[PDB]
Amino acid sequence: LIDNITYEGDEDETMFVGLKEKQKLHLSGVFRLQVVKGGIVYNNVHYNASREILTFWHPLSQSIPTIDFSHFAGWLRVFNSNHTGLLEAGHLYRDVNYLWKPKEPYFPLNERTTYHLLHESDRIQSLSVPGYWSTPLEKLYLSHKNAAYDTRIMVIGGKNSGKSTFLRLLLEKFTQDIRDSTTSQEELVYLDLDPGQPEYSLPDSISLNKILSPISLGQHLCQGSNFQTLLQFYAGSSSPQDEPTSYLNCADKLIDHLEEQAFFGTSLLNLPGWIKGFGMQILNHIIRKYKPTHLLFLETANSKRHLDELTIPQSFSTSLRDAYAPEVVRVPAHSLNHTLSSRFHASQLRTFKILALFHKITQFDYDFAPLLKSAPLQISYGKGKSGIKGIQFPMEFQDLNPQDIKSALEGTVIGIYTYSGEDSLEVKSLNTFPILQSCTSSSKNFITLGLIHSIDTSQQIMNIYVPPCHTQILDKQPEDAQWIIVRNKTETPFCDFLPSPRTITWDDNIQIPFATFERRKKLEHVWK
Amino acid sequence: LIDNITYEGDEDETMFVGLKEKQKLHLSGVFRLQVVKGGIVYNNVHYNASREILTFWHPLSQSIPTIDFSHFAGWLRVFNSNHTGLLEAGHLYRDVNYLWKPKEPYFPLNERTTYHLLHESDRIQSLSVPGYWSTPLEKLYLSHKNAAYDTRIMVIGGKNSGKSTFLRLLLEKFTQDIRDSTTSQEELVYLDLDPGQPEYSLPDSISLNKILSSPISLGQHLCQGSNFQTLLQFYAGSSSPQDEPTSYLNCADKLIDHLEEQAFFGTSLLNLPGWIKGFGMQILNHIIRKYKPTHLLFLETANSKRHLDELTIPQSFSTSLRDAYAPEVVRVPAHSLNHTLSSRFHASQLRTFKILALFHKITQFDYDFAPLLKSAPLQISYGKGKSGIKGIQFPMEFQDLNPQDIKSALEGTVIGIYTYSGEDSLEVKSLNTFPILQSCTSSSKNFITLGLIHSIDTSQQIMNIYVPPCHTQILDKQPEDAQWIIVRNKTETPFCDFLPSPRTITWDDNIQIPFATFERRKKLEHVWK
Amino acid sequence: IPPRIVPWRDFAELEELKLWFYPKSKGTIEDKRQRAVQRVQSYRLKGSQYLPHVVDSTAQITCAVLLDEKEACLGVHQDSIPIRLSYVMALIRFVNGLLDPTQQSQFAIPLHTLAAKIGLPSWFVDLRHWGTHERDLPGLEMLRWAANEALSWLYDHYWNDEELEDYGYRRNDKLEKYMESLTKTLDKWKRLRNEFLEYKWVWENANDSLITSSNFSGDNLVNYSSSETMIRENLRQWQELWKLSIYHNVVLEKFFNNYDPLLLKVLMLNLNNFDWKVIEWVARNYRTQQDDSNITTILKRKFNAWKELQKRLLDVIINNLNNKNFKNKWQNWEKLIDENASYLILYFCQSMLAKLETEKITGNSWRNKKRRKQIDSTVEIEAKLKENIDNLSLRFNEGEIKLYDFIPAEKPVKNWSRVQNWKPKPFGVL
Amino acid sequence: IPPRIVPWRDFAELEELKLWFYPKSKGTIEDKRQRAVQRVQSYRLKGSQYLPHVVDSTAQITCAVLLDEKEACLGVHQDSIPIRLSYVMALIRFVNGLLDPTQQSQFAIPLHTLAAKIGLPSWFVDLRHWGTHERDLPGLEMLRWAANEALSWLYDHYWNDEELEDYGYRRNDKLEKYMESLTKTLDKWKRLRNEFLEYKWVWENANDSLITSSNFSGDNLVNYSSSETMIRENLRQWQELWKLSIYHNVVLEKFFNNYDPLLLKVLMLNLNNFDWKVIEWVARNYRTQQDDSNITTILKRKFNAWKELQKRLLDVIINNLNNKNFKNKWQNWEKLIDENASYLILYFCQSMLAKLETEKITGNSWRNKKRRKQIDSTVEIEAKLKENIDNLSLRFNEGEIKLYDFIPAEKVKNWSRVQNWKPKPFGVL
Repeated sequence: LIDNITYEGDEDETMFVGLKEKQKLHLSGVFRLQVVKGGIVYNNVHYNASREILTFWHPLSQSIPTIDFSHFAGWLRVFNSNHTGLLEAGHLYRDVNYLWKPKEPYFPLNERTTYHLLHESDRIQSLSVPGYWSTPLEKLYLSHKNAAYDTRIMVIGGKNSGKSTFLRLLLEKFTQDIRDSTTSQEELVYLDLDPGQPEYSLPDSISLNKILSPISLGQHLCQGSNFQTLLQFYAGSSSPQDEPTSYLNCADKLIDHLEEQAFFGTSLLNLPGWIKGFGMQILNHIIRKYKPTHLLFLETANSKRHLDELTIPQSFSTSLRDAYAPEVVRVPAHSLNHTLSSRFHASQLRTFKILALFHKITQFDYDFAPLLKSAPLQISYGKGKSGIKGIQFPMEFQDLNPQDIKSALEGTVIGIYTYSGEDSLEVKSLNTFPILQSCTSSSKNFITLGLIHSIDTSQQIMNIYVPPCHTQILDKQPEDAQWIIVRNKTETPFCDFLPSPRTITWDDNIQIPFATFERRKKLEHVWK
Repeated sequence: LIDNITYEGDEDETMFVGLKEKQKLHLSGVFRLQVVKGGIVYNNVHYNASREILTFWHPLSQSIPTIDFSHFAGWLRVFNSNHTGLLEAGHLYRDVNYLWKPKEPYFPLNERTTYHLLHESDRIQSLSVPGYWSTPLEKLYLSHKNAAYDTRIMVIGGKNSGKSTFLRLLLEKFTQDIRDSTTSQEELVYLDLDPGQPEYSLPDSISLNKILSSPISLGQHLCQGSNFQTLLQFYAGSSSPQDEPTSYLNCADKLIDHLEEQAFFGTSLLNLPGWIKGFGMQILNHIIRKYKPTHLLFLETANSKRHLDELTIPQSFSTSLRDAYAPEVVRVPAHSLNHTLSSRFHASQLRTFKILALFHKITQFDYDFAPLLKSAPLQISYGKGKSGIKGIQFPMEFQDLNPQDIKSALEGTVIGIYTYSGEDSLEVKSLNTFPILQSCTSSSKNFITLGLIHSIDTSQQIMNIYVPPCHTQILDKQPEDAQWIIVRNKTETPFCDFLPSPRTITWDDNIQIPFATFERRKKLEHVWK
Repeated sequence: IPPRIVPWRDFAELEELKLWFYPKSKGTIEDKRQRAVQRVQSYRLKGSQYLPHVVDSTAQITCAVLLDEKEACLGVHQDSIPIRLSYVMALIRFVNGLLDPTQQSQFAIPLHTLAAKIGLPSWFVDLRHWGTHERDLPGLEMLRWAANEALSWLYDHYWNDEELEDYGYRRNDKLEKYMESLTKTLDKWKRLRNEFLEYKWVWENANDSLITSSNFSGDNLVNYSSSETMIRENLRQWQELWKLSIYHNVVLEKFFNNYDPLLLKVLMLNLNNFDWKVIEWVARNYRTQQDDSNITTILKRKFNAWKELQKRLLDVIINNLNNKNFKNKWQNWEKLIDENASYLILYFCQSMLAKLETEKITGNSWRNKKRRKQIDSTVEIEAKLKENIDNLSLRFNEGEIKLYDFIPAEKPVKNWSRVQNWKPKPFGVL
Repeated sequence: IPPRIVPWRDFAELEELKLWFYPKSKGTIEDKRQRAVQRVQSYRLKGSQYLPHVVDSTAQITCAVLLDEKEACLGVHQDSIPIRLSYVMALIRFVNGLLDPTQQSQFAIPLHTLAAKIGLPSWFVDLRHWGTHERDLPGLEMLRWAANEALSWLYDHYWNDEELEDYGYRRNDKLEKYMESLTKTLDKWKRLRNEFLEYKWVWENANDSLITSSNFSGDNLVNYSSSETMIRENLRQWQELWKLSIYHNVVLEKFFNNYDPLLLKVLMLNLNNFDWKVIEWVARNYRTQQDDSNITTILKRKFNAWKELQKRLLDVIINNLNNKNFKNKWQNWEKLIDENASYLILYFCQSMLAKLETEKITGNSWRNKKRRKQIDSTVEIEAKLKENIDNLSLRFNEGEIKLYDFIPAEKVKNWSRVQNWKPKPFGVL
């Protein structure tokens, strides 16, 4: 298709496109559209434009859903992304240099653009919502208005399920419909109970978050800013398996909240997939708990064999007092249809979100300067205590040498916490560190992740980075309130942790600890 | 190709055959020959026809070699071994029924004949002697008379290598010389330290034992031969040394030292457990430097031999003795028998027969195979003193056994009677009337015979048990004063004795059987294996 | 259904074990699994082989879950790494244990498929290399959950489920094919009874005769008994039938059911070790009458009074015993004498002692010069007997002979001593 | 040779560990083995992505060895089922790690062939099943032999053997092309200086011109430039160069070498987050002169003296900054204000206090009504600057300026922002 005109400036390099008839547009990376005329039909959906903008997200790992021309009647656009630097981060991490854009597109590309046309030659997948997937989901937004009660929808699959795609499909549609209905208080809640591929949640964390305009789709890798987080919990790993017993407990605490607000309306969650394994064990208590008015199975010929017992076994008829309902369906697909990564590892990706947060000034602005350059706000742990009340550890490491503790904390991601309901501090003291005692500490508040640059023992101060975005939420709290730090096994980024020439040149004299540059002695290889 | 001379020979089924004929003789079982005239060619060996009876052991499991004729010059022959019992085991033991005689023979079976004749039609395979082996085994012969020093010969093989037959071939070859050399008093002592398929030693045990020059007994007797006398012995308690490495090396180390103390000069022989791949190179590598072997040997060839190479060379040393000042290296084809080794006789099935042959063995050549439960056990009393029994020894695991259930474990468990050489002190920890050697150790102890417990009486403190009959009166011989130790180790009391076949023994129908259940096993209780 | 060995004495014992392993209702003080594993630890001792895999694993696991339960000072070194280490090992075993035996095969169902067949949740089989292969060991909670879950499964499938699925003829056939040839030979004997007497010479001296004339006789000497050979063959079938020391006690049970005074003479002479088997069986039969009023032995059926027994059978054996044969086997006798003690034995020994003296008065043969070495044996035997005789005469008076007729017929401890009177027990209760 | 993260801090942490694992002393004070596993049970807190296998199972084994050797009515002797289990578990994890990593060595190898290369005892491969695929776990003694040999073997094989066998141009490459463009752009500006000086209205009212005539104006008119376009094109390259915040300090260094106060004025008007990016870099370079007495800063080199610095740059910046704009970004200045402290920031807050006390003077325009939500934020701000002037004026005095001038010229309150930071790599406090 011969290209529609493009006009530079004033800012954002906004580009306007005319496509003959109704045609599939291709976009990679950020952009915001305000379509004056015609009907937009991405994934066979309707989005009228009347001076109303909608931000788009187009990551590479997923398939990018092209944009259809729908009536009526057609034939600023191609608005650049609001965020200053999120694209910029590629330099700090350079396995992510092509998340937003391909290496050699058929375009002289530009720094200025936050979007990129991908015309066929590039070979990126564009695959549209499979009609097989359509009737199972088409049947759901019909249940939304006539349910006469808030409807709980549960989607479950193993990784490679394409489960993320399904809930995204539901969210944008449930999202469009809520706007149309007047007056609707039914703001659907997205309940992310999977650490492993977190959506809308801190990495290796669990977040219950409200999904309120303005319009954003489809995949943002957690930088979307279309959600508000009412409450969240720190799982501390990229698997429920490291702590399944705790996690259901952490999740169990979260769902009850919905009745704590006693909410009513649409809600959605994606369970940790657990298609074959302990997951058969994992799923059968929250199907028991979430009162799911709609389960969803996608395994098909995946195979779909592993999940046989659970659907009937955990059904216990209808758990909810009012809903009293059951549902059993299967849709079989693997998506994207092309290889699931599209040359993008989830564990390689999982590191981006960690890095991407620690440089988020605000939702629309990102700075990719290594965190080392930036000053890190200082927390002084108290015996007494002021600030930090205790440091909390996973169960296994409850016996530890006092001396090594300073070494262990430094340069490792930790999650900040607040005491909330009053309790005895109940912490043993080691080497001037108020270690948490007996673990426990059942009632607590999770505010943000924290990374520690340094600890000064004599001072009792603790040099800790937080993503300046939430600053000043930490500052906007009573100083008195006790703080607990939980050092779960969340991975610190290498590219950030010890930086580079070009990245930084440091000083010649200084010696960097925790780093050795001798080639490894044979047999020193890590078991992975 | 026609049978000959099946003379009735009254009682004893005595039989005759002719030296002259050009076809090799075959036979299966326990027989004994004196040739009238003409030389014999067994395993490429020569024995003259001049009126000395030679027994021939032909168990089925081993390959059976023909009997060869040679000059000069011919043309009581073949007559039954004097064993009432040995042949009769099958009725007691189903598995070993065909050990001496093939199940369908195409010869007319005779109940009263110890020895059967086999001719091609029958399955059994005669390896005889490999040509490849001979040059090493032959050349060993040239070094017995010649050396002028005691010659210590070691052979190491993986089980199924064929070490046990290479040794007897050496053993058979050497014995022939000892009879004919004047004056050669250097009777070889076999040094059988393999409890895996032990030959010449008590089940799950270890032995250095002298070999008698006459009268001849060949070739494999399943340890039932009258040709060896036990000088000293030790009980590992396990199928393999690995279960108790610490003792065996120690258990062996004490064995060789005995050789020095009696100050033997002359031939000695040993087969180690082969241990080809595994911990074995280190374990062997300990007593190679101790045994001071003149001629270490290997048989694996395409064993494959890969595992059994490097450790020994490090293990190998310049000398084990001042006069010796030498070492020798050799490798050999390792395959005998050519046909599949089990031959319907897995070693694991044969071993439990050896345990059986002892307990039911009345005398040197007389065996009674009635189920033990008819025979009445002799009784000695474990006691507070105790005088008969002061402590029972348990391996290091099993230390925490609660007292009450100690009695149940003992009954029906094979145990090894030990005598304490004079001891500084008794080391008894006792629970519920059984004195138990709490810290193990107790290096002093001696091995007389195994015993199998019939029952134990907590109140009287008496301990009924069976002992192999042949061993009495040796238990009788030991002074009353001498302390007695019951050692519990993992040896397998045979099933067949434990519950006799119903036909074999008649029990009142009512009487409860303590250790067995006849209910079908609910799924799924099975012995992992 | 041929019986299987199992370490526990009784089913009741097993019932005892199950309750220990899962305390009912409460576990607070009755946990009774510290003891439970103590026992199973013994069963392992009797044999590793005998114990079932499920039982072994139910103790191994409950071992490890008990290991973590230590909460007291002084504080232990333990890093919670061995315990993390222990929990897994039972599982790799316990789970490996169900699939492999009975038996893992060249043709076998893939592991996931097998887990389904038993009733194993296929979330186990993920377990089997789950610990070994992964770099780092799983956290305590994951293991804790699995044991407290698996243990319930063991209780769920084996402990609390009865599903049963998972000699007589061929071994009775050889015995059948013995008794018939026996009863064929005895029914060959009676027809010969007359012949044996006429030919006293053939049976009596068979051991005795060194040389045979026919061999000695020259070929073609000069121009010139199928009731003898017919005797010897019938006798051969008696020796051959006697090589089998297993059915010895059934050759007799048939002999005493057809007692011939003449036969005994024949048997003792031409059947090695026949002299001491009979008397041994006469005692076991005799005592048995004493112990139980009820079972009137073949002996009491053959003999209804002590006197009848003494003249007909008991006396007769003594007369025909070779002095040398009895000597040359004394060890068998002492055991025979040692093993079983009863008045009958006393009368035997005294009668045996007596005849030993009357063969000394008769002693003044031409061969007396030879005698001195062998004199040192006869005295010893006389010497042992006095010890045995004097022994019994303190336990058994002639008051017992009355306890054999009065039964109505049915129409210290010394070391390593033989146990004198024995009734076979299957390794239980003596 | 790219760096490796390692949980110990230095080779003097891992030399020390070697002694602990194999002390050669049986008992009491000399032995330091409980502790030795208690620190590899620490690295595991950071670990175990970084931690090598060869130091894990030498702390896994040795942990189980201290388990069975308990001699006070405790541990292995009273009951010994677990102890047997531990010995085997840490051993399978031992062989498997070297034994099964596979990825380190090419796939599909038979284990022994895999076994041959590393120097593994051959039996160890035989070792792996040990207790997994055999009915009874091996003898509590046989477990003992392997563990002691294994520590010995690992120590001989790994700890003391010296074998070491078992680039980043692009980062240099990316910067150089970029430098060529900052230098390419800067020179273009010098040429455009006359045009920039002349066409002043263009880059001053960037904020004002929301509406442009050109967009409104009619097309193909019957009735009916170089200078404006060039500046607009050049002021884009700056914008594009300023989007990459990583090279923010690179540009500032480059600009200062070529420093011109017109470019200052220019950039302070058309690049977002520039007004505070300079003073930070200035508060940086001003700071490092005081502390480090041997290093000549670009800023010091540019300005020898205080007043020269004060008039030329500090004084120039204050006038330029847009007061309405300044408020929006103020928490920036706050943290920066808190973030870096020096007499330079003393004079700054006093100055930028005065500039907000001359705007209220001329501030007396007609529109009182529409600003009643705009005074409080100015009240709070001025209050914030007064506190920070007094908190700084108790530490900093006129003497320092002499301190700056005399340099030779070469021709803990809860959640807080640390005031002065020198990039330190997760060490040195």
